Amino acid sequence: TPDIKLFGKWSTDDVQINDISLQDYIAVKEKYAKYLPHSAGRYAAKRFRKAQCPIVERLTNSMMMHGRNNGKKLMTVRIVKHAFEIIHLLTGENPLQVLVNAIINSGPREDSTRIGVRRQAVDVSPLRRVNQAIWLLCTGAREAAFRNIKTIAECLADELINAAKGSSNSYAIKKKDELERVAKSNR
Amino acid sequence: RVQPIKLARVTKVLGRTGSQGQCTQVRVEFMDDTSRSIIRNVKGPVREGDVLTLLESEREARRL
Amino acid sequence: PEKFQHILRVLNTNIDGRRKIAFAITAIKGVGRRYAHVVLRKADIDLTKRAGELTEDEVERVITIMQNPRQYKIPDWFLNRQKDVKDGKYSQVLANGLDNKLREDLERLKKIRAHRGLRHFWGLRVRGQHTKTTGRRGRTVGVSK
Amino acid sequence: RDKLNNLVLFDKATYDKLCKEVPNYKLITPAVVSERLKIRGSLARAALQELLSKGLIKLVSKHRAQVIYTRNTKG
RNA sequence: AGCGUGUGCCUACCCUACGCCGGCAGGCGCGGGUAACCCGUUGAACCCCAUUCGUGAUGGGGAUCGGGGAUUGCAAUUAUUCCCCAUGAACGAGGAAUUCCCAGUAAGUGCGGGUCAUAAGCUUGCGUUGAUUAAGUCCCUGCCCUUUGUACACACCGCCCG
RNA sequence: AACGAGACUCUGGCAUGCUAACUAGUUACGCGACCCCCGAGCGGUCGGCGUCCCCCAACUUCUUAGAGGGACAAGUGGCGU
Repeated sequence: TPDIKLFGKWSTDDVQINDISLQDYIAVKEKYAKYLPHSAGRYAAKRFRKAQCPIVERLTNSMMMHGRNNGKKLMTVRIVKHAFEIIHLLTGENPLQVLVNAIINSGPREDSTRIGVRRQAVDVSPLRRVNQAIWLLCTGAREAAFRNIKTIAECLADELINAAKGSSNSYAIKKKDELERVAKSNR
Repeated sequence: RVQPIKLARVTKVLGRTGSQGQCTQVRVEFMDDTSRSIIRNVKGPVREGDVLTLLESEREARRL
Repeated sequence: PEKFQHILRVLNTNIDGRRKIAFAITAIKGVGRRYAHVVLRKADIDLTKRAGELTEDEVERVITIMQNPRQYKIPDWFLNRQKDVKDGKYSQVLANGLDNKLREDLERLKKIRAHRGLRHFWGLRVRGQHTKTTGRRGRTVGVSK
Repeated sequence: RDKLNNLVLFDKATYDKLCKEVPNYKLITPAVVSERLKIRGSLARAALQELLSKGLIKLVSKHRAQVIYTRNTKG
């Protein structure tokens, strides 16, 4: 009985992580299943402690950002809640699979460091791949809503659905495919 | 013309490099033939036993 | 719908018949958000309808209430002309009448050459403000000789 | 620089389309109705409440900032 | 919520419950407090739930300016401060440059103290909501120690040649 | 051998252990009073709600603030002329 927790409405057991480099850094299932994407936990206190935070709470933290929105976490939990309800109507699929596949597609795997207009290509670590993916798809949702009748709950659903299939209509896929093109010229 | 993706496992961290200390320098051991090893430079935070994705296996780099 | 007329002319000014009735009539000078709500409340009009949905006798009921507030029991403390200096009356002044009422006030101050009338004439700030660093509308001047 | 020109009341060419399009959409919301029919958000809010009392659509969720509706329990 | 203040010792003023009159600012009456005792269970703001608007310089923004009413004071015009109806600017995330910051922190949000007859867009304290990124380097600007060179000691913002 | 550093002083986080409170509270009842029947069951002994009110009841968990306690790189595994 208490070993299965449905996050209000959505099951975790049927979720799959299909890139073996990220299985250690995308926290889902087992001890990482909770009822709500809100805790008061001290995740900032040591270097790798960040990797133990549930991925739906990391999306919720990164969304309360742009100046006029600092500290407003209760508003930001309902944006994620209403985005997952729209994703289930459009796809028919589990919303946690759509989020996991959007993160696996959006993180860049080569990039070029700066040395003097002059750059050199380098590898990207799995913790920086998951950090980059969240920031890109939050930015994509935030830029589209700024002068449209579309709510941010509808724009965050559109951005996650397009990223989970790699369509290049999303902001995150265009920016990933720009970073890897520039680095390929700096070998 | 084209070449495939390779996966490799971190076996040691060697130090930090670049003008501002920005890149870690690291030793990696491949996922197919476990007898092979090379050295690489990595942009983010890295820990022993991480798995990297390499877009080319044949390039190798020393101190930038 | 009825495909009824969606632009209308009320007091020598044009109203868009497309906004909510309480925000359409504020296109008249002398009629703000606060006064427009109270006029429609005395006129017995439902605030939910668009301004093109009023009948011909409903607009004449609103116009005849705007021009005579004190006979429909709109209070004295609501009005934009109080004890008018030359004849002692209380009223609301609207449209091109508000332009002339300000035009008479600035000339009345200038004719006796009081300090207000001179500041309005020289084009300077009339109320208590400083003038060293704000309100600049000329051109940058160079130090060279 | 550009302008939209959204309608404040229906006409039969768009009102018959409102009643014909009901089965096509998995997600029904005031904003998607607004941009697709060229309708203001306050007319889109009013039109979706009529279809609910006619029994033609299902309410999925309601909150101050977001309503959600869907197709009538098949497809 | 938390930190505080309160009848001024020459010097003449304090913090306020409750009832009544007024749309409001405000007015009259009558009680408590020299304070873990009275204002006071200090019913704070953002936040939370429901409604209306619909991508329009718009119900965003509120500068500028007309008319009327209270309160301080010996005196308010070059508008002390406060209240009401009206008027409705620039501004659609900012060129070359450049500041501060590593956890209950940054940022958001309101409340006390000082100055005070009248009065914070300042400053000095308090609580409340609460992240992203780092766990490193000497590249840029600087500091400490040692070896080294010098025509400097007014000490490189030095000295000096045709 | 001397000063600076550090120690030192104030402050934050822990004590159901101590001292003890009508200018601070809790629990409980001799009980007393208003309201509801929603409750095994009645309009009740018994239930629910209280900054409604006495105690010449018991007490110190929550508030105040005095004395002491506690943390040392002390324990276990690596690395170090």
